[PDB]
Amino acid sequence: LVKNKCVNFNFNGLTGTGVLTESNKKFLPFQQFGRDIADTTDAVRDPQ
Amino acid sequence: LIANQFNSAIGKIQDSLSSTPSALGKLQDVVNQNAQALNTLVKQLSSNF
Repeated sequence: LVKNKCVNFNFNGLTGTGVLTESNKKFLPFQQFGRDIADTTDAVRDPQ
Repeated sequence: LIANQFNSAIGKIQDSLSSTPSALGKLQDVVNQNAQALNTLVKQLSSNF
C-alpha cells in the first residue's frame, strides 16, 4: 500500500482512480465501504 | 435641528440593523438558493436513473 499518492484501486471489486491520504477519524468495527455523501466511496477498508 | 435629526436617524439605522434579524433576507435568499441548487445537483448525481 502506497499512501499520499494517486492510484487506481480495486478494493473488493471497487474500481476507481484517485489519491488517498491519512485521516484521524475513527470508524466503527462493522464498516468496510464508505460513502460519506454524493454517492461516492469516500472510504474503504483495506482487507490486509 | 436638521443635524440632530440626521444624526439620530443614522443612529437608529445602526441600532435597527444590529438586532440580528434585520432586513437582509433579499441578500440571503440569493446565496441560499444558489447553495440549494448546487446541493440538489449533487444529490441528483447520487441517483441511479
